[PDB]
Amino acid sequence: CPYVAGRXTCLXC
Amino acid sequence: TNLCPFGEVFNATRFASVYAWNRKRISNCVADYSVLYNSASFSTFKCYGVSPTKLNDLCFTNVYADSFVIRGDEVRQIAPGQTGKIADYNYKLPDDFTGCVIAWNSNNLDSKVGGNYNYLYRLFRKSNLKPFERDISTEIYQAGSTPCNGVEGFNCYFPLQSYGFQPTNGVGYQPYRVVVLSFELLHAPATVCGP
Ligand SMILES: *Cc1nc(C*)nc(C*)n1
Repeated sequence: CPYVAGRXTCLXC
Repeated sequence: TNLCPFGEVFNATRFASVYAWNRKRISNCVADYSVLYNSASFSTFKCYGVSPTKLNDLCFTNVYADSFVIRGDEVRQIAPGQTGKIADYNYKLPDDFTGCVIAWNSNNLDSKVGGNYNYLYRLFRKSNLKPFERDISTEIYQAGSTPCNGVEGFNCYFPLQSYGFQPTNGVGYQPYRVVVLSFELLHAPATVCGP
């Protein structure tokens, strides 16, 4: 993943 | 060749993220629009302010080709008078649009096992875009009363978010490549015609 879940462009993960 | 460079538009290796939608100017060339309109690959081919059948009989001063990736179920937002995250915060067509919206399923190129998270959309914005505005800013979005200090936190969000394109997604959740052609009439000579 390009960011950890909840960070960056992965906020909704 | 006098042929308009639609090859490059439709065969480009990279497509833009929708928030950073790409515009290609098309000028001084001919095209057979029926080669596009008769294609069984375009699941969307919707024109506004002009009939698709008439395109080969028209000339324009310039043509612009805007392109990007969105979900199949967001293609409906790429039309005049629409609302939603994409029309409101990413790519907005005017009421008086003269052009055509073209789209095709790109799951084979744009999804990957484990998900392709490369493509972005703007999820938060303080106001709606004006037609044909492009916002590529990355300010932390302040959703509550506390200032964000340039940092993600509670109520403080990075404004761009990843699509998650997994190959097995339901079809409307799969990626679609979109090309928007806009036909510009000025008080100036035509430069882009049909055959
Ligand atoms: C791998 C991954 N990446 C993003 C951005 N989001 C999720 C849920 N997973």
